Amino acid sequence: SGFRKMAFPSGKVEGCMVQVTCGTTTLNGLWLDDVVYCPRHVICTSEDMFNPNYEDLLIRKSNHNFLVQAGNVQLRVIGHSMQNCVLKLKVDTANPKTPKYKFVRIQPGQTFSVLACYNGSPSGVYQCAMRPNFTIKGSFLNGSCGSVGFNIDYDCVSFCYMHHMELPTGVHAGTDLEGNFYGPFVDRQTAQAAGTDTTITVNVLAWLYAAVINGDRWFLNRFTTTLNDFNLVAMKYNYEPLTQDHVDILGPLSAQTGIAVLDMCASLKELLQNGMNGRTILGSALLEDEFTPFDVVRQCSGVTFQ
Amino acid sequence: SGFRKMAFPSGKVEGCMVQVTCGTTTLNGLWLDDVVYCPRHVICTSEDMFNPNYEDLLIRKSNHNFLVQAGNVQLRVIGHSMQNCVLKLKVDTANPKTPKYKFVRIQPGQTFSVLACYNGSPSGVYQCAMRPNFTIKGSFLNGSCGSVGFNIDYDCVSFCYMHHMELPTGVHAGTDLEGNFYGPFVDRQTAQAAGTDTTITVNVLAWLYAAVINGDRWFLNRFTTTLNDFNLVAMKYNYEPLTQDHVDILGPLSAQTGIAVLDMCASLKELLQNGMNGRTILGSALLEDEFTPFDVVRQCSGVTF
Repeated sequence: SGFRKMAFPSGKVEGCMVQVTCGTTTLNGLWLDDVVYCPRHVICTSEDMFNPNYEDLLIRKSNHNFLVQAGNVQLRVIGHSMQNCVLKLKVDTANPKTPKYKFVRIQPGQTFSVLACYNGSPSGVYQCAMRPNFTIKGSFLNGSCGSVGFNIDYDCVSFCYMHHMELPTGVHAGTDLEGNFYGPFVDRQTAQAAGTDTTITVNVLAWLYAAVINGDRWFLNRFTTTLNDFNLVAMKYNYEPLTQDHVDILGPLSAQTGIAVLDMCASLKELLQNGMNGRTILGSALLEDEFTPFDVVRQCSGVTFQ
Repeated sequence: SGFRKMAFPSGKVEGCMVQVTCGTTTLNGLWLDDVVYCPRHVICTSEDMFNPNYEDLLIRKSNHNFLVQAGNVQLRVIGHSMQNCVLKLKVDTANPKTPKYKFVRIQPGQTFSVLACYNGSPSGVYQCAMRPNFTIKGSFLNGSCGSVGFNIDYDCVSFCYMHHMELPTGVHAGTDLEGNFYGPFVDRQTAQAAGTDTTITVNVLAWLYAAVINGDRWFLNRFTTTLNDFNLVAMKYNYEPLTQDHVDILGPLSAQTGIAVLDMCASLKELLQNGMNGRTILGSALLEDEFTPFDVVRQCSGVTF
């Protein structure tokens, strides 16, 4: 039994983390084949960041202005290029530890694992979720730029995030591996803020499904509700509106458990209206929204008696 | 900024996970050099898990039935012994991916990362804590036996746990890498009752220091209490007694935040008697006791490996 917020084994990503130094700035880079991917603001100074002209500043830089370090081995940059907000550095030797990979762009509400790195070396791994405001509630410090987010399916590592900056509220923003930011954010020292964040309602119900599988069931009631009568009650507590695809994606869990989707929503309303009465669901006094229904199936397993 | 329940990088441990198949029973092994560590009940069938005479069942076991596989390669076992509750198979090929390692036994209250494996393939990594009742609140399915726990210091992987069994309440019991079970448990799928689980007090205090660093300081009071009067309220709330050795460990955290160790104990006494009044500390309305003082310094400093 048991249920934990679980990350993927970070082995295949550690074999691709290098150290990129341009001038006085040092962040992390992703070494795949003979290319090193890193945030493009590595070429800027603290004064350039207030209004960077990335095309001009990259024109001035040369190949020998980029020190790529794979631990103690110097990596020779034989060409530099740019793609949106990601700098691509061609090197002489291909990474022998390159895994089967693919670049993907996730949707808000999904989950992935972050390998926090500093100076090219890993510090830890945790499980994140792309929030509806296209931010992540990560754990990053100075020098953590270049850290990547990923999901591992079978043997393929689906890279989906590259850290870039932290917002005034302490949350984090980044890009996909093709250089496109998640949200309305830019890599410029300008006034920026995360939008209003809504709770991922489809994830909260999958979390409540995992609790019934794991024995916790005090929140279950005998009453019911309708979708419209639920979609409006949740807006007072700032939850995402439950779409039909959200009710449908909670299907495999509904069959594994035997509690229809509309029945689980009713128990959620009582917990938002009258609180949890000080009790705990899976050891959490709050309602968790960073488990996708796929993560619940991947961990709780469970069978469906067709 | 930010603060997450963060697990160690599992790279140096994945390259050590192999598969061990004896009979129809298959679990995971730990390949270090030319020795494969795994729970000894790989010799047991699912029916012989009630009360097995392991030494007798091992006397009738053979090396050619001991299958060890790393990926596609099959490892040839040249010998086998038994240390307490752990099988030690001797294979021919030394593990080339062997990291600098060490075997340690941890105390109640310490943390470590668990690498859940199935059929020798790692599947997930998460941070866990050795509970005071010597159990762990882990996530294990059928086939997770042999999954190991570990910490990392410098380049040395400090192995400290090996999964063996699941208990009735859902908690899990295991041994160190020398075979000795943690707590009053045995490798027998019988009625084993985990004792009363108390709360790790020093880990909650360290978790409060991380809250002050990350902009959560409403619970900080001006009152002060003694170490004796602090344990008074703790015993009535099922918390471990805070010894002087705990105060000295919280020293570096006390210096960084300019808050006295006992001043934080006064902030904790109010949170125990009066709750938190619908407030959340670091995004949690419950006191988190699975963050050691080192774990707070490790995350808030960006310590790498």
